[PDB]
Amino acid sequence: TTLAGELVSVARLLDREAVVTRYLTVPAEDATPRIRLIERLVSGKVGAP
Amino acid sequence: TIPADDIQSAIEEYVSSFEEVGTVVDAGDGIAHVEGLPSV
Repeated sequence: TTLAGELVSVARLLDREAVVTRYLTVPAEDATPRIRLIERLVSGKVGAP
Repeated sequence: TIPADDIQSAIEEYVSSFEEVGTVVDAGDGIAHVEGLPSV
């Protein structure tokens, strides 16, 4: 239930501003910069799973 | 919700965090489109 809550929160986030999703939906077989953005955008606010 | 204005911090973090190779997307009539190659 906390997973679902946090996921819909992330969904509302990625919906409210499309400019971040643009840098988040670029195609590249190694997205470790996008993974970094993940590790440095919500890591201090969300759970582990 | 959304913590404010750290979003641009993470955006530039992504930009700066990234031998460059692009990939063809479209090709027709002697004109191609290439995704990637941020430093051309």
